[PDB]
Amino acid sequence: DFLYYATAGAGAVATGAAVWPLINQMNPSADVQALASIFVDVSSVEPGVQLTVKFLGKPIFIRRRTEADIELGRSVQLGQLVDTNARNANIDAGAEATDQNRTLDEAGEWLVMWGVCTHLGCVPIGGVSGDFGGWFCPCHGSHYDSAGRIRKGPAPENLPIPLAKFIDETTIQLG
Amino acid sequence: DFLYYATAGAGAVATGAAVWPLINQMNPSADVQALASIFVDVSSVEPGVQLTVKFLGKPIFIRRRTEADIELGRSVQLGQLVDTNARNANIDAGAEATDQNRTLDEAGEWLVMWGVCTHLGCVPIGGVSGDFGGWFCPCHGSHYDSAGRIRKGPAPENLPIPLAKFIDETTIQLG
Amino acid sequence: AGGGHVEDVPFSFEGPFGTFDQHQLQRGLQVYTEVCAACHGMKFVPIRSLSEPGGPELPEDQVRAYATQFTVTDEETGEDREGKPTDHFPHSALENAPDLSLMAKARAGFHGPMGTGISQLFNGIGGPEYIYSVLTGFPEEPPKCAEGHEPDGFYYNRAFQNGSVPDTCKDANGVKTTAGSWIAMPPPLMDDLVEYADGHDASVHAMAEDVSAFLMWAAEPKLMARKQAGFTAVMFLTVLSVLLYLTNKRLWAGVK
Amino acid sequence: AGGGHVEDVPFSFEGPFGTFDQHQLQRGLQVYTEVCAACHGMKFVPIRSLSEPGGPELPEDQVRAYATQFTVTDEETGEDREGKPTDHFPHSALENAPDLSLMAKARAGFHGPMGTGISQLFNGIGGPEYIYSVLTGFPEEPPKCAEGHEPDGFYYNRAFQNGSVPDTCKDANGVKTTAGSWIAMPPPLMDDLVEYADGHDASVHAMAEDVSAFLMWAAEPKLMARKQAGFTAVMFLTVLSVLLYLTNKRLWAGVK
Amino acid sequence: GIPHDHYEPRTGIEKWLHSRLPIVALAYDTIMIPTPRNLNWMWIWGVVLAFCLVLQIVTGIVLAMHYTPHVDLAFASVEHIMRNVNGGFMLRYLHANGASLFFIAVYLHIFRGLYYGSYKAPREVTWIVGMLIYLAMMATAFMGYVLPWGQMSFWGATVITGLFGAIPGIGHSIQTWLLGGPAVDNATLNRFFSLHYLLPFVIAALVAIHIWAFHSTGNNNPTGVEVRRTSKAEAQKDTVPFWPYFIIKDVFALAVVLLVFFAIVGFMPNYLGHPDNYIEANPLSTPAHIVPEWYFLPFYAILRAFTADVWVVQIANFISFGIIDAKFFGVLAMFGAILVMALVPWLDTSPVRSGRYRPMFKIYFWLLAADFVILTWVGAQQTTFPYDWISLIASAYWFAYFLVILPILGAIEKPVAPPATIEEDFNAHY
Amino acid sequence: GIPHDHYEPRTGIEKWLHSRLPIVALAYDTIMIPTPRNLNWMWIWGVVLAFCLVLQIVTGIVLAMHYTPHVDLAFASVEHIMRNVNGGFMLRYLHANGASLFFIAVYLHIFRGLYYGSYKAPREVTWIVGMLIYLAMMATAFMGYVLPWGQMSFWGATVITGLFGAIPGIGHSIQTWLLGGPAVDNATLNRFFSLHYLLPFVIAALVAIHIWAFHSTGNNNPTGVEVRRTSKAEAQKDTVPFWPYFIIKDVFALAVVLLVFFAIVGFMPNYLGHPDNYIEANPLSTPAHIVPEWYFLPFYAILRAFTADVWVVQIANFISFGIIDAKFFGVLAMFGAILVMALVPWLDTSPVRSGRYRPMFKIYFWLLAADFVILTWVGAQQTTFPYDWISLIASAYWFAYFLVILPILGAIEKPVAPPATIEEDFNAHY
Ligand code: HEC
Ligand code: HEM
Ligand code: HEM
Ligand code: HEM
Ligand code: HEM
Ligand SMILES: CO/C=C(/C(=O)OC)c1ccccc1Oc1cc(Oc2ccccc2C#N)ncn1
Ligand SMILES: CO/C=C(/C(=O)OC)c1ccccc1Oc1cc(Oc2ccccc2C#N)ncn1
Ligand SMILES: CCCCCCCCO[C@@H]1O[C@H](CO)[C@@H](O)[C@H](O)[C@H]1O
Ligand SMILES: CCCCCCCCO[C@@H]1O[C@H](CO)[C@@H](O)[C@H](O)[C@H]1O
Ligand code: FES
Ligand code: FES
Ligand SMILES: [Sr+2]
Ligand SMILES: [Sr+2]
Ligand SMILES: [Sr+2]
Repeated sequence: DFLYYATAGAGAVATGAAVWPLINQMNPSADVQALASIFVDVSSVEPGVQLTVKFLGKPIFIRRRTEADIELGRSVQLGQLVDTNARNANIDAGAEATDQNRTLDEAGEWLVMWGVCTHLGCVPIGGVSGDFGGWFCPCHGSHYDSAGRIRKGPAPENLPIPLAKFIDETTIQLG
Repeated sequence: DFLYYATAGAGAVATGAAVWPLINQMNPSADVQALASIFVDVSSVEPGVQLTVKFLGKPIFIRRRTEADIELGRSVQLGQLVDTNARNANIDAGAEATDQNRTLDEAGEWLVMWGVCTHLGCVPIGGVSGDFGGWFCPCHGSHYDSAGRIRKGPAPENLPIPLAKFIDETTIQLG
Repeated sequence: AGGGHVEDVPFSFEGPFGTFDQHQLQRGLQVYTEVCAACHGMKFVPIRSLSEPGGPELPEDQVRAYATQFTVTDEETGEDREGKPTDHFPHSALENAPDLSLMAKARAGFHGPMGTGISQLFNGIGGPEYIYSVLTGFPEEPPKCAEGHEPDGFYYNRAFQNGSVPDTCKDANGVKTTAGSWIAMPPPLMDDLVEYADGHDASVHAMAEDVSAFLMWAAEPKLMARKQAGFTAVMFLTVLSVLLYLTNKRLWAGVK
Repeated sequence: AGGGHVEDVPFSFEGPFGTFDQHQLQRGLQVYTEVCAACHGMKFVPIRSLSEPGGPELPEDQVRAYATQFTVTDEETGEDREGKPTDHFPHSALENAPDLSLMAKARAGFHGPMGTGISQLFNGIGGPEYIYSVLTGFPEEPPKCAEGHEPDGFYYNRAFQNGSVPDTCKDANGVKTTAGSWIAMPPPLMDDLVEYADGHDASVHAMAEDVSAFLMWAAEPKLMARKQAGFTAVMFLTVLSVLLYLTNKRLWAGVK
Repeated sequence: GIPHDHYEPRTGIEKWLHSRLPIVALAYDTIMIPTPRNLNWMWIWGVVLAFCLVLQIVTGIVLAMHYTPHVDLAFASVEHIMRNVNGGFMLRYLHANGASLFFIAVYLHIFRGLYYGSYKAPREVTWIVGMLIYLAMMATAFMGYVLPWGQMSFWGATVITGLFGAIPGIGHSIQTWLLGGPAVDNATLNRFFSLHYLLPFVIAALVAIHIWAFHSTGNNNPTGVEVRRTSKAEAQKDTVPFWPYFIIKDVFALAVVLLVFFAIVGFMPNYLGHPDNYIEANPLSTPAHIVPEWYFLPFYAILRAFTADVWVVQIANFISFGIIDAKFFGVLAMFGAILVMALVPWLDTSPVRSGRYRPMFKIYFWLLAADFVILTWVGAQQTTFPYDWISLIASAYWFAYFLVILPILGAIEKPVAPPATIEEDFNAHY
Repeated sequence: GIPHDHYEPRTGIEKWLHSRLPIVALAYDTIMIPTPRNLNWMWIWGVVLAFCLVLQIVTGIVLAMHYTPHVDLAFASVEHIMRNVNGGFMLRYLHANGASLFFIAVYLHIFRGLYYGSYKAPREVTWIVGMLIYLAMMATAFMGYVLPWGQMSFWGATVITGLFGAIPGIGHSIQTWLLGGPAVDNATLNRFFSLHYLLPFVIAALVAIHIWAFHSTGNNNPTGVEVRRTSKAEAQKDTVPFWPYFIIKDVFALAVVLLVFFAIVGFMPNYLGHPDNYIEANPLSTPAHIVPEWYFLPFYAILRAFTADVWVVQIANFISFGIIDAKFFGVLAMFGAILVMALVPWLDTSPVRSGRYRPMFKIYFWLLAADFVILTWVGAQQTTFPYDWISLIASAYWFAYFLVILPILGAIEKPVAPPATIEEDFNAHY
């Protein structure tokens, strides 16, 4: 009786061994897995200069805020914002939308966020624009402050912040 | 009896009307039909300058021969050539490989021919090269004269001449 | 967003027996080349189709000379060259100017009544009739609610619906009180901005109609061929249906 | 053409239990970056695979810094930038320099005896062993029949077969009397042209072997993974065959 | 199992062939099956669906000879087909409108089966084989719409693939496996194209079992009274052979249907389409209105009708300890509409066959037919008032018909006496 | 038509299912057919061909989810599969070597049928269905080789498409129609990919008729003595049921075959390949040697064996007034090899079934088997001496076997008495 059962089990194992490669082939390719995260060299990024980087098809803004941009960010109160959520994957989801929580370092010098308007996914124009000294969306007229928070327009939420961290003194690991 | 036959005949006509579009779709597209012939503007082609043009995937050489290139062409006798066939689609296939038959005009000033080595289809280097003042194939070492006739190498035949003619004083219609 | 009003233009190509007016497509081609081409492009239209049947039907030499004005990067060499009929029209020179290859099929002019599709059934999609309403839909002054509050760099248009609106013109729940909205395209047409050879009318309305007719042909070159095929399939299937009817009748006559 | 002679190298990856030597692929990578890259490229090899298993297995930071030396045109922006691991190796800098991504599978080293394929059956295709014979196949002087008739800009090689030959070296019916032919590649390897970190031997023979092994991995990164899969399929099918044999015997025992 | 006459080989070529491969016999017994002679015009849609499947495969294969499944080339290859391929503009519109003809046919084919009780025994297997064909059809057309790679192609695929992320726990893995990446991209277009080629062949196999199914039990009729199979002299009174009586009746009706279909393709081929699909795929620009094609609208309405503030949704989220959020509820309700429709043999407890002799059922059926149109209409409307309530009343009645009304009706229905035979009903008309 | 026992529904689910759709009955009667009990190991190749067709379709569909049929992307998408897709390197080699496994199987399947006279009556229809499968296989594999778009892909397609130009008069139109242009280009790659997807499904349909064919007449055996069909008690002595006796025997032999095939794919997957196909398609550089894969070599040798100076070729060009040039003769001779092999039921006039009991035929058969290997070998050789003569003697003997030797042998053969029954031969061996 062992023989007629071992032959069936060995065939079922062989069937399963042949089916699983046919499923796993549809999982993300080795090149898609390699774009899960990227590394940016911010060695030559002075204050005030914006650095746009492609990630998962869409652009990410990496702006080194100046002395004036940080002042307007920390001056806004929590009641003046349309969306009080920070929209950051690093810290908890329940964190408030304070300027100290919208940056990676305690100094609030580096601002990393998705360059994707939450209204319908357009790319806002940077370099100090709009009516709040931040970003302006030309698709429908969404105004953002220097911290990247919605203040006027059809955009419901703030720009999300990806999982970012400084791996060393002059390199940021996005995702 | 006509009705049961007209109904069958009308159905067969409808089937045939539906089948022929399913065949003709595989004929060359409208963009391939437009490349059946091309027009070259030879308004700024001085003697001695070569003009390479793409046609049917392969290149065609259009060199305006100089006073020296035409002299070597008409000096070669018919017995000195390896291939005595002109390989021209305009004139008859039985025409001899004389220098007067390798050009479109009676003056023998314009030489139009396929820039495709008959050995295995490489592109010979132009601009007066080889051991005969013509073209040299770097793939295996096939030497051509100023008239485009094989004189030394694995190439069996001469370079074919396409269907070309002067539509006006400064335009050639290939094909 | 939603669907506003548009001017129903009696285009020649509309209806079952509708066909493009050859001279009209030629005029719109001139208006495209001299006005719209400055910002827009037609990346999908081959230049050689200007001599195709059922269209402008220019001689091939004119299209050959027309194609030379464009600068084209050769797909193989990489160096620029004069354009051939084999090349497509260039991309839009201006970034946010959408391509106009399929604009006459990418926008609907008629909607409603109540999402029931009764209007498009009897009026069509309204693509070429909506483009006419955008060009000729630039009024002199903005609405009253928008005086002194227009967004900088935009212009009011009656037909355009997918544009921003100032807060002064929105209602209590975000909906706009204006017919249209603010479009980023400046008014491109001016009276007699183009000089036609035969002295045809070149008013803004006449040019917007002709260029709309041309833009229809750019989206569908094979409009006239399709309607001949549609008419022919109806004739074959009408006869075959009538013969199959009588055959079904006589065949069931030996039962009923 | 045909198939000449080649040096049979005892590569480690050959045989059923063959695996790439990790240190050797690192040396061949150094020889590629410092010699072959000047003319050749690997348009199909991703740079990130230098840290993939079954290969050189470098740390990702070295590969990240290695990729920066290449200049790459961004697929989206169009402006040049420093290369990432996500990018492939550059194209061949020299036009007529063939790409080396798949060279170790695009050339056969062993043929015959009489077009019967018995040699390749026991010796393999001979790709990485043929490259070794081309690099080390540049003699001091040409053959005797070719003295004073070399084509300018070409160099004689013992292993290379698909090159031109002067008429002085051909027989009565076009066949060449030389072992190889004239290749457009100058002799790229010179003694001690590369200084390895661990002071390994850098002779012309040692470099040609290491770069050949590297070029095999470039054509098939998944060589080691395949042989484990091949070994595994043999184990399942060998056991299942033995069980199916005895099952067929007992099942047919009630007939015979 | 109706008494007919076997096939007899006649000529010499037929005797030579029947003794090796009786394919001429299988063609005779199949094309000479006794069919009831009282069939009305609602029995034509099987042949129209048969024509549709051939049309989609033929034009489908042709369009694949010129289409390139790649994001950089897909949209252009389709305009290459429209502009340059000989008659390619007609072949697309035949393939595009052909899906609408293919999908309007099943709904008349299906609502035929719902009225006349063709799903009730012994015809359960024909229904289940039918339902599987219905699933392969929708999955096929869905993946086909991705191939032009316009705005609706990209964003339609982005919404529907996101619904699989809403499954508890395993939802993210199934979405990643489907998409082949974090979002709809080229790997999605590349695999969707292959499966768009495959499933029509799978559908072709199911139609063979579908046709083997109703040939085994016999065709239903408007009365619901089965054919008499006690004597050949009786069956001949209830039935006529398929060939030539119903072959010509179906081929006639097909000619009339195509006379309309070609007029659509010939004069309004874009009426049933979305203009946004002539806009290239833009991942950084959501359209103003993401509308599926009309044949998917009623399932789109059921999805969006169950928002997070619906009372039934809030009850489920509380009971399930947060597992069933508002989105996953809409997913179950969207596919649940199919399941209750598949289980309708085991939910209709009435022993009466046709709905012609069920007075109370006849009311609820025609409300279902109207309810289907309403679901198809609100699917294109916004989530604002009053459309949020119209879809909620409409989505409710869909499940009430199958899960509540039909089981209850079997107990309280007061039917009407059907005819004694099909012969009675056929002679009552003539 | 062998006496067996009908299927009886056993459990309750089986009676519920058999009275609606007898699919469990068609599965029982099929898998319990009386098969002769003297079948040797040459009756396994039918099942090996069945496994191969599934392998090529399964791995075929997977590879299509990652391949791009475009000249600029085809070669790269295949190396994308090799380098990045999970297990894509194994799936390609399974698809590539699988075609070789698929083609070595038919030749053993076929040369089995030539020896044992399985082509002679009543099995003519099984043969013709077999031959059509053979054409779809070759047309399928040819178009599949174009898809990587290497050197051999491009130039192999350039030679074969040129043979259609050699047809008198209409040759240029068929070549233009095939290529979709003046030469092999992207339109050729685009349509060949579509038909490469289609024909494997068409092959699957032909295998259904193929299996319906020999089930009608019954399986041949090494003796050629048909099963006795006068009583159930007699058939049981000549035969055993398919399940489990020959299922386990064939599945056993399949495991041994795959044990070899996976070792090839696992350790020498490129032995059966051309290295030039790892070189991108170069229209401006012809390879030194354009070699088809091994399973096409014998037809390639017959093509090149008929040069313009062959005496038979010169006679044809003279008789036909120049219509049949040297090129068109090679085309006819290349496809003519298939035709004479298809007509072998009507060219073998011997009334004896198996070749086991035909002494003089047994010599000419094994010379054909050697002749097939020689044609496969010279197909890769040059046209120079002596290979021009070796292929010409080999091409000559191929037609002599079917057109001359086999008809003549039917009259002059002196056969040997076969056994009285299958029972005698089965006990004669053991
Ligand atoms: C730059 C000076 C322009 C010229 C001249 C013309 N167009 Fe244009 N157009 C331009 C922009 C920047 C935009 C985008 C507007 C926006 O708000 O996004 C457009 C848009 C259009 C459209 C699309 C309208 C829509 O509903 O999306 C159309 C149909 C259009 N433009 C037509 C058009 C024609 C016919 C022109 C020549 C007569 C023309 N435009 C000129 C920029 C510019
Ligand atoms: C391409 C798809 C289909 C084809 C080709 C097809 C074909 C047919 C045909 C030819 C018939 C014979 C009688 C008739 O014409 O009505 C039939 C009957 C039937 N079909 Fe379909 N059909 C398809 C889809 C479906 C679907 C989606 C369903 C249900 C979900 C279904 C359920 C039925 C039922 C219940 C019957 C009645 C059978 C009987 O009366 O015995 N079919 N079909
Ligand atoms: C059998 C049922 C089928 C259905 C319901 C169906 C449905 C669809 C739909 C809705 C589209 C979108 C058309 C558009 O809007 O442009 C499409 C496109 C397409 N289909 Fe199919 N299809 C079927 C069969 C096939 C088959 C068998 C093939 C095999 C090659 C195929 C190949 C294609 C291709 C290449 C496209 C893109 C080109 C185009 O859109 O015209 N289809 N299909
Ligand atoms: C996909 C390809 C094929 C498959 C799957 C297939 C399948 C089969 C199977 C399973 C059998 C019965 C078992 C056996 O004979 O080993 C069989 C028998 C046979 N096949 Fe095929 N076959 C194929 C191709 C062919 C070809 C190419 C030919 C001839 C040119 C052919 C002619 C025959 C013959 C003559 C028989 C014997 C019939 C009998 O004994 O009654 N088959 N085939
Ligand atoms: C009778 C069945 C089949 C045969 C004989 C066959 C044969 C072949 C062969 C010999 C190749 C060349 C392999 C290479 O050069 O790497 C190939 C390539 C290919 N085939 Fe098939 N094939 C079959 C079924 C299928 C099916 C059903 C599909 C699609 C669903 C398919 C898709 C492909 C693709 C995408 C390629 C190119 C990628 C590759 O070369 O691996 N094949 N085929
Ligand atoms: C690729 O998206 C295609 C769409 C389409 O309608 O194709 C014809 C589509 C477009 C926009 C939005 C969604 C779209 O897809 C779909 C698909 C769909 O399929 C189903 C049908 C019944 C039940 C469940 C589903 C799902 N999912 N139901 C609704 N919309
Ligand atoms: C795309 O070319 C594919 C080839 C191949 O062998 O694929 C497996 C091929 C390659 C190089 C040269 C020719 C090639 O194709 C073929 C195809 C072929 O098919 C036939 C088989 C029998 C009879 C006639 C033909 C033809 N034609 N017979 C010989 N060579
Ligand atoms: C519902 C089926 C009616 C038969 C088809 C007639 C459709 C005619 O419809 C007309 O077609 C014209 C052709 O371009 C369009 O221009 C018009 O806008 C549309 O109204
Ligand atoms: C005919 C059955 C063959 C069984 C498998 C034999 C495998 C030995 O074959 C060898 O495999 C080595 C694996 O690296 C390769 O290096 C050699 O090139 C190959 O010839
Ligand atoms: S898309 Fe950014 S505001 Fe409308
Ligand atoms: S290819 Fe031109 S000479 Fe060899
Ligand atoms: Sr109008
Ligand atoms: Sr070795
Ligand atoms: Sr509430």
